[PDB]
Amino acid sequence: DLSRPLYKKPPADSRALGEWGKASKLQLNEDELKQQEELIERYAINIYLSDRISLHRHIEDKRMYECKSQKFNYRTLPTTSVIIAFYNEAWSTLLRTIHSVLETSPAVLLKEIILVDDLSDRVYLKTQLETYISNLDRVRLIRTNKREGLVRARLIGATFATGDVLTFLDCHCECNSGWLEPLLERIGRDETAVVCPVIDTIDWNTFEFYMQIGEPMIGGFDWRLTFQWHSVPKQERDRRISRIDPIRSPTMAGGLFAVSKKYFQYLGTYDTGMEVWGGENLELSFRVWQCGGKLEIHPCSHVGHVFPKNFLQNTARAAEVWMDEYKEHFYNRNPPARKEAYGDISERKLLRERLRCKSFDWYLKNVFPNLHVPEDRPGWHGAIRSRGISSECLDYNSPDNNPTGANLSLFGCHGQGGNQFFEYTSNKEIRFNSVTELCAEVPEQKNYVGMQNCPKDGFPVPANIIWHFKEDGTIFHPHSGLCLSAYRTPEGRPDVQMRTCDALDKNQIWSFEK
Ligand SMILES: CC(=O)N[C@@H]1[C@@H](O)[C@@H](O)[C@@H](CO)O[C@H]1O
Repeated sequence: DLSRPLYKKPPADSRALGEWGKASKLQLNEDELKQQEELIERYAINIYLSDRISLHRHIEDKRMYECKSQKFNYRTLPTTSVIIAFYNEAWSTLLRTIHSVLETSPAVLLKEIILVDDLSDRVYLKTQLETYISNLDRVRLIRTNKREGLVRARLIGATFATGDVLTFLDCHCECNSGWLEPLLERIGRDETAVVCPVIDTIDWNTFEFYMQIGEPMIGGFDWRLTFQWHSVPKQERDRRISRIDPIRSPTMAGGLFAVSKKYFQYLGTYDTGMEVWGGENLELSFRVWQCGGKLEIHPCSHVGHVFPKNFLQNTARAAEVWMDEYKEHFYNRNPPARKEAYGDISERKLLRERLRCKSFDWYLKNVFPNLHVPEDRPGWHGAIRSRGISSECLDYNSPDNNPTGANLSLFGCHGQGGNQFFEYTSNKEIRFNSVTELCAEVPEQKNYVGMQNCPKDGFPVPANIIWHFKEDGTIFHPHSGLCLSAYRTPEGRPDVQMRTCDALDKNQIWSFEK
């Protein structure tokens, strides 16, 4: 059986703590509780509990039925080097990862596990780790000489790897059965496919493995370039022939992926000119697809990750290198990004040219067509200042939940976008869209302004979200027949309201500023 792993799991034991990835809870006396809380304070993971769960536990496989009946040609699949970087990882989580890879991966395909110690200071990660891994076939340790960060530690590890395919996992993962074959099968069919497992959550407190059932969500972004999940679009459902086929993802949705080593090297690996840590996968995503490259999530490959209990320079760098004439939509909506030192991108431009990468316009149309791209027409986006109360700007401040909870109001003009950033559209909508596509609306028969999700591209614009910015500075709402007016509450607070129109009233006069 060429599916055989290098080491076999012991028989499953349903009496054993956390077997099958089920939740674990211990009965602890009061000293034991103190010990458990101490380790959570130090590790942000329930290490007390991890230490009592088998390093070799089974995870119950709940994948789509078609996944479990797939056949593979083990003689023709590519080999992989598994790369795991760590910094001060607890013993039991670090080792459960290693044993999990060793026990769930076909021996014929697992060339090596390369552990990268990114300048750990835990004493057990010096001598003791090397002694433990000296007993484990194909497991090697590489050590950095300085604190490199996840990406650069990974690069150092990849440099030592000689497998056909690099598979970057992390230091507190547990692999589902059959996780590897679907990645390697696909890359064996298309060497430019960067293929990601579905990343399931392992509970840091209970160690329950929560498997995503059926169709995963996939990766993209909003116009602040913050990562956002979205559902598989109709175009992608229709392109794919089976529901267990790989799914195209506009951006990477986690840190776990398999890529042909030669192909990763050809693309330039990660962007080394990044100085700050974090957010590096946006730049990588754009580069793979524009330089093409496919980025996929594979529904039959599941890896669990213990999620424990900024990087704007990197995000801006991705925009400067890749986004061409669309970067300004980002800067308009995340103004602090304009102030960030994204670094010298001369070498990156040359790499893009050498690789003959396609445009960001191409990316948007072909990779992320649904997504809405703002216009930000000159003179029609920014802050909207009141003529009547000259210190005040239109301002929408909703709770973090309930993005459409509040009413449009006034607040001191600060020039920083966000709650004061708007876009007047060619479809005559006033969009409040630094975060999501929200459209200013007057509900039927009312005289206040709220927000609601904008219509999808190409679909009817409701009558009650149409605004006419008159030549005279009036913001007229033709459906209500009223005009937007500044006023003060009886208590003195500036506010807005819909009033009968009067172009001689300076409280109904407004202007865009940027
Ligand atoms: C830049 C920005 O969004 N600032 C918002 C402001 O516009 C206003 O909504 C206020 C309400 O408390 O919060 C702010 O600091």
